[PDB]
Amino acid sequence: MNINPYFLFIDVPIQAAISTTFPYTGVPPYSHGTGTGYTIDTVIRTHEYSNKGKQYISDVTGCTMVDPTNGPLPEDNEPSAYAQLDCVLEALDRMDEEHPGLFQAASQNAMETLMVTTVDKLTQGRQTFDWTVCRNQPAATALNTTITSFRLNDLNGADKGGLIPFCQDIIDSLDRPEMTFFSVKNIKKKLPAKNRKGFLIKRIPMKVKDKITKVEYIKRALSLNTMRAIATAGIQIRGFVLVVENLAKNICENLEQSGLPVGGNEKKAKLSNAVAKMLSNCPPGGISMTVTGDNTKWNECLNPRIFLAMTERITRDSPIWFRDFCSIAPVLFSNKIARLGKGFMITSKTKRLKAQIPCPDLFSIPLERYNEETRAKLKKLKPFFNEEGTASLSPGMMMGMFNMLSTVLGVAALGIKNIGNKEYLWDGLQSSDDFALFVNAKDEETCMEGINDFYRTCKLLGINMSKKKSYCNETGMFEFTSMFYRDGFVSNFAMELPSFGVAGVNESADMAIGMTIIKNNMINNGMGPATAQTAIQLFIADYRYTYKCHRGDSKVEGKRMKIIKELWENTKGRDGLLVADGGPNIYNLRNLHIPEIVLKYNLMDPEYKGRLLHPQNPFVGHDYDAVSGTHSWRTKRNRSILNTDQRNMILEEQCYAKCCNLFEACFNSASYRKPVGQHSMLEAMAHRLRMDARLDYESGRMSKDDFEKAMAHLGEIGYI
Amino acid sequence: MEMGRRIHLELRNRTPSDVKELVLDNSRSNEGKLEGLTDEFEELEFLSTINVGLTSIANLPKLNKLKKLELSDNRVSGGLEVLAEKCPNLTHLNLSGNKIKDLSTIEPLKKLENLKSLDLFNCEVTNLNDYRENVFKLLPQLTYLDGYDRDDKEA
Amino acid sequence: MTLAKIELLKQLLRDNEAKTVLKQTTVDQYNIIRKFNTSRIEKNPSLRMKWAMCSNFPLALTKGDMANRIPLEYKGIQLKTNAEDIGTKGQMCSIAAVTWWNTYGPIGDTEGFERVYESFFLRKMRLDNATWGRITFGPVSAEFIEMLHCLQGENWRQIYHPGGNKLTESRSQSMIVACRKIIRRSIVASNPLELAVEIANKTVIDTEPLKSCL
Amino acid sequence: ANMTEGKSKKPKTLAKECLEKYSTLRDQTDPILIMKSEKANENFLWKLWRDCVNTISNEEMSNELQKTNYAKWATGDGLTYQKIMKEVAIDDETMCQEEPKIPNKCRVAAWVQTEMNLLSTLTSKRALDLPEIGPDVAPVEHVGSERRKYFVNEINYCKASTVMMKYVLFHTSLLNESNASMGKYKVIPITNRVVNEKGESFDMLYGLAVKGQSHLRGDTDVVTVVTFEFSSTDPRVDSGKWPKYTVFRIGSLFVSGREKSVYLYCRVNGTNKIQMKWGMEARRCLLQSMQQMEAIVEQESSIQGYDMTKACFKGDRVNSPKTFSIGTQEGKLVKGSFGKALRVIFTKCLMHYVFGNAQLEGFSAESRRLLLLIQALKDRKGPWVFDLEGMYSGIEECISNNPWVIQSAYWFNEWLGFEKEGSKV
Amino acid sequence: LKQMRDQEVMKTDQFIKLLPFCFSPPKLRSNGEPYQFLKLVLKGGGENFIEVRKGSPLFSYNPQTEVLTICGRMMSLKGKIEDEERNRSMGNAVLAGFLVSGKYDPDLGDFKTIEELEKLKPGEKANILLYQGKPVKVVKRKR
Amino acid sequence: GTTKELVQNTYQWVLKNLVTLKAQFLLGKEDMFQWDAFEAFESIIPQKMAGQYSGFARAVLKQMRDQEVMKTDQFIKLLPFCFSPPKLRSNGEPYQFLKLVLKGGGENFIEVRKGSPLFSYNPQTEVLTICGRMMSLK
Repeated sequence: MNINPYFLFIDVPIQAAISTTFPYTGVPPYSHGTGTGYTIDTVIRTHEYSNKGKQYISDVTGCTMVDPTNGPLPEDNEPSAYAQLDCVLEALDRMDEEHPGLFQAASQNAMETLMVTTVDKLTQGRQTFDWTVCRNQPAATALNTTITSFRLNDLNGADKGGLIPFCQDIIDSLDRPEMTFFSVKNIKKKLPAKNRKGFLIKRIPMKVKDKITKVEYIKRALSLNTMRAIATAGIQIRGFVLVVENLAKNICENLEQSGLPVGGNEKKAKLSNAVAKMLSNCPPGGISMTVTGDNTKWNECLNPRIFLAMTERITRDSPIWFRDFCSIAPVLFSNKIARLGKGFMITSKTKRLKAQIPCPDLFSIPLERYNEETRAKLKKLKPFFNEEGTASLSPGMMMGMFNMLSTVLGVAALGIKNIGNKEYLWDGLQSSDDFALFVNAKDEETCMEGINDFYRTCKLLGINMSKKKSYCNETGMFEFTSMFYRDGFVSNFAMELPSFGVAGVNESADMAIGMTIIKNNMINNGMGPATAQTAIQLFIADYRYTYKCHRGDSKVEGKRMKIIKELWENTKGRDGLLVADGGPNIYNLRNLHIPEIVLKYNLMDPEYKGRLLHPQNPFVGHDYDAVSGTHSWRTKRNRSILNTDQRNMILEEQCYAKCCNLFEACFNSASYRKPVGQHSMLEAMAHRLRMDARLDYESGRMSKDDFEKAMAHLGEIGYI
Repeated sequence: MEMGRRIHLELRNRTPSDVKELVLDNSRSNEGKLEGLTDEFEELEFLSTINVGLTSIANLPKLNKLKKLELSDNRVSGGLEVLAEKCPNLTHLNLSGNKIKDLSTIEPLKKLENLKSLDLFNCEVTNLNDYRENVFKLLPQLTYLDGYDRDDKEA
Repeated sequence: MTLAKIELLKQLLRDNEAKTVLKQTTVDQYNIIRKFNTSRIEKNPSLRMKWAMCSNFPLALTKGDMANRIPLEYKGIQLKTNAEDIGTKGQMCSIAAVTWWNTYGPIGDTEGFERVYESFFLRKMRLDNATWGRITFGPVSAEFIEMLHCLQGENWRQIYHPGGNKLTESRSQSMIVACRKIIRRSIVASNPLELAVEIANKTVIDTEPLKSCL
Repeated sequence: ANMTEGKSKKPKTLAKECLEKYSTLRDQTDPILIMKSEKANENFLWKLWRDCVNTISNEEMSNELQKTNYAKWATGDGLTYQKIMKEVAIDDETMCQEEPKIPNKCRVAAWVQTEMNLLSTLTSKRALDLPEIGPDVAPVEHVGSERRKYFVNEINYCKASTVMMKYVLFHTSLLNESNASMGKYKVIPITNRVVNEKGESFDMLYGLAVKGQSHLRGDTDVVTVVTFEFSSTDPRVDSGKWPKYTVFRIGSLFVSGREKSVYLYCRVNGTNKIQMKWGMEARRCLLQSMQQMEAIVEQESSIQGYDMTKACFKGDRVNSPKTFSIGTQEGKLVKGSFGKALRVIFTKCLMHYVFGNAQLEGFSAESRRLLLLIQALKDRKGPWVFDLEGMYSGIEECISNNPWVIQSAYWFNEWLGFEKEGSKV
Repeated sequence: LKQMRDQEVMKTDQFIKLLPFCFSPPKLRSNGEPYQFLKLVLKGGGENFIEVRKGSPLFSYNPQTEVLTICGRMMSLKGKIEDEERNRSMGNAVLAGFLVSGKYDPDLGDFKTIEELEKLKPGEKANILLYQGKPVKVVKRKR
Repeated sequence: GTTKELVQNTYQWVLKNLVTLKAQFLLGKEDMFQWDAFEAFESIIPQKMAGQYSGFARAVLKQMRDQEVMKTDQFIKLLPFCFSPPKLRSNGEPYQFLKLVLKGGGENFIEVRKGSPLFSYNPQTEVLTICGRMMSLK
């Protein structure tokens, strides 16, 4: 009997059968390498779909620029980035007329939020491209480095605290003839280390001051570095994109078509409501069709100039300063420069050699030495390449940075609802990459005529529908963002599942975080009761393994398990003991939002309650919900190097190695005989030698003459 | 070496009805048969045929006393129903290393009722879901198999 | 030899730099250089704590009478360390120490604890006084959002009602549910009459038979 | 197998005891080579295995190899190219970029069908022991508990569960060994803890594996590990199944008084820390399969207004035990209980996780659209396609060399043929 | 229970532990011999298991104080325990058709799993383990 | 030495001087069975039962000499066990066995019928695997 798993589809609808095909909503490790080649291909494709536009030379950054907007309309079904401004303006006009007082209110709310916001908001983000060092650093570190450089350059926006002064100082820094900043430089090492020679070589960083001309800083600020996001943007762009996205979110929240920022069962409600609404107003005897459309090269076709036009149209009645503030982001994106990453690698098999060619030296060697695909890619990329290992890139959107504005543009495309006053009405939903289109007509022929008209219209707006990944069927069954809807039933394609291990804070905190994660997964991603209970079981298993807190009545052995077993033997209320103390777990679906301390309080032993919740215990000392007890301990978090200046100047003197060598013998002869606790190493040596001489004389290793000689020398030391 | 040489060595040039067992191993056969064993045989208990290149079971004396038979490392692939008409008194069956395609090949053993142990190792039929259960409900007379019916005993 | 080390130390003291570094840098500072010399930071917090727990003294400890109350050793198991630490500027304690505190530690007074964390106790009380109903599958309020994980799903709905200080009809509120269970036990079993009467006769609401309450 | 009371012991001691029980295999010094890889050297692998067993059988607590010679020379760790300054490469004319080794194209592999068939069978041992949960009160909790009971009862002893547990445990041990030992070779036994119906628990040893050094601190950097796993299957039967393995013959075991050979499949492999994390997370196949089964049950209940768990598993008075079309027997459809469907789902999820590469995920993502269109066709919804050949090209772009992808394509073709021939009725 | 009754090794702990399981109709093997087990699992999995030899969280016995522990609750069995009960410690009430005859003899070999016990033949002696550090030697019996 | 080592050495001593034992076998005298080499072998057989093994081996070897022809592998396997004096049944017949257990139990066992982890001779190629080591007998 040869199994055939696909045969399940015979007895089960495919929508349910393929539920949760991918356990991971993130990124796999085996995805096609996103290196210099991938970014080169991305820029090549971005410039390829817009090569019929206007090509010119930027007078600021001196880089090639391509502008496809208002360019010739496509004559082929291939992707096109030529979005006419008039069509976009008309679509925005239609949206505004349909929703009176929407753009004004959204712009007002966005500007008020910007006025009340603070620079600290910029720290909530993923890896950010720091320009001072030209790398990827955490948001907080990047913001701190930018602030320090601004202070060095007589720019103190962060001092005022507001975000508006910070962005004003950013755009002012874009005007300084020379920009001075701090940078980190690594220098080799010569300090001792015991492997076989008491000598090792490493890298130590130091802070230095570096200055850059105006054009260099201008190019650096617009740079987009690469680490399914393809690149990250520095700090000079973060505030403006934040404001523009807040505006777009304010607009979208009141757009019934927008599929964002819906999350949870609200998504299912929106899907079913849209289907029901479209079916209700279907013409008597007409036909309703549904397209699960997808967009190819979504972010490689949208143009920053079109986003600038959308921002200008939306904020047509708003203070001029806010209009400029909103416009600062699209103009920055329209001049974005991509960084190609590390570079390539070329090898010689005959001599068994290999080397890494960095981006600036990409063209330093004949193209014949690159494989076919890289040769062609470099040949095509030559015009859009800079001498500093960067590529000019005017068009494109390099994945998600204006997702809300993309959704707004898609909703505008969906809001036309008719072309030529034909016998079809279209509508649907769209969330920043994917759209579901519902069209009502008389016969399927007119429905497909309407679908064709919608395809042409979105082409006019620069949105390219995917013919190779889209299909149409009678309304009632479709998909929308990995969520299959079928005549009321709803299923998910990919659902994130709890990862192995505890959260990584502490016993009570880890338990609370795990339970709240399970609860959130149930609420949002739609995890069934049995799956949630199994997740609880797995989390308990992992927690017990990590904290070595198996059941008190178990037969396992461990350093902590002996005390756990003794406590279990001495305790009467064994149902009230916490899991961390080998007690029984009692968590279930109905009580996934209650801390275990509160759950078990009524069953705890009063003596155990006092010991556990002692107001002054030595462990606690000085989101999720838990109880502050003896299980809220803190782990030692102290590493790296402090006292950097003193340590560096000491290590750079000379005699440190001799001190280490003298220390090593005596204080390694025994595993631990160090009077540690801030004792000066000289004092510890004096005490150690005094004790060694005492022991030598007592055992007879030394005569009285050597004894007295040693005590005189030690007398000169000062600790005797 | 040939089946005849093995027959002569085992019988030592005596009457056919003098040995209740045979060892036909490492013997070349004409087109994959078991010649050299005449139908005159009347008493036989144990059999052993390994590396004989037997491709089919169509030549075998009619018998009523054999209880064990051993076939291995052969490309035989065909119905075994003929065993019922030739000797429906088998108790130990060994097909380890044989070449059987699907479950249908072992079907004709249903009509035999005295079989208690059947062996099928590294057989193309052995790599299937519920092959153990499917064979069991297909041959109710079977009391043993590759060795793990319910316990472990030795032949 | 003590004399050899002594003479070498004197010779080293002849130089100013060695004398200065030995006078200022402490034994605690000596460990720091070796760390960065051959150690650095790691990632993957889930595994980080897994490694940390297996160590001897991963837990920070406060300084005070309570900290010194727990012993250094217990049945051949170490708990904490005497020498001061660098980072925490205090003692460090082993994981087992916590368990020791939960077993033989001083017994404090927890009076008024419910008041401090009253919200969680209110949530637990509301959950306890729930009256769960039916569960209905697909078609084909401040106190309600908190439990939403157990009320509504993609293709199912749980009928749940809240509670809170609804005391007064205690006895009644008891008998009904008890009686309900009896029926639930009798309907499934064949000939429910005798079994139902048997269970009803042998049930007591904590002091008295169900018959008297009914 | 080595029956134990149930105590937890270090892997080194467990491997030592397991080899002591099967002393004959441990003391094997003359290898009877049976098959060889195209590039690997049999002598080096055998000497490395001998060093590994010597280290396992010694007395020192550490599991660290001391004869680094054969370990270093066997995994090709000395053949890595030396990096030179970029300036020399620019000046040099013989240093040129190498073409990408695109995956080859392969036909249907018959061993994937056997893998799926066998991993879905019920063995005599189980390797799952999950903790307890609080008492169930709400009806939803009761439904979930019943579903969990049925699921675990069905797939407790399934061989797929044991294989998954071995995989996750081995990857967890590999990740742990990389804690502080990065510049040294570490021997790691491929062990497992198993429990049978009678209740007695065994500690199985499936072989050893020596992990090399990763001087670079990066987490996405391959650290070569060579694994020697025991087996009872002669590779000569399916020569095409093992073009990448080096196999010896160590000895022979006795189970029912009968001698069965034992081969040692030795293979070099390369994986990074992120791959260790992926292997550790590979336990998510349990939740994945449970979610799939729960979606099936939820759909069945949504047809009605009440839960359909017990009815679709055991059957009530009104309903009948639901049966699923499992596979094919002599070219004819065959049905089976919901338990078999659950086991097949679990095996499919486990194989998807194990055989996962970019090709597999892309193929699944596009077969999603193809399957949805087929479903729309089934429900008489009159589907329309704009560029069908575009979808077909997108799907076929991923069928190059992955065994799972190729077998999935074969099964999809078979099922599509069955649907076509069954839709005419 | 029948084996315990026939040859007087009546042990209160084993009797109490194994009495409830005797309801269901017997299901013997094709050989006509009763199955063998090490621990009997109950519904709910995990902790819900009764150990046939040493003790389980659901059932444990302390003969030093003669205390019975059921699901974490402790009781005293004074008056229900015979003086000679302790001497016949455990080995005569852990397997069907097996009785104690000696002590740990490394020469006979290591402990034998239930798989080998079930396939054993009468008159053959084997070794078993009750719990860590308390092995015993038993012999099969026809009765 | 370990039990496996003792079995290996005893069987190797038997194999090397095969001519002497095979010649003494035809005569049919107890002198050949009372060799010094088997004394150490006597240490690796259970004392309570070694005599039964010796009696059974002696009986089977006598039957071999009487009512059949040469069979080297079985003679090899059954020779070493006869050093200890026998313990015949009460009636006077020899005890019958098919699995000779050895010190250490478990794997340390010889199989009378075909072979075991310590001893297994395949005639198809005439190769004798002893304690995980193959000798040739051609």
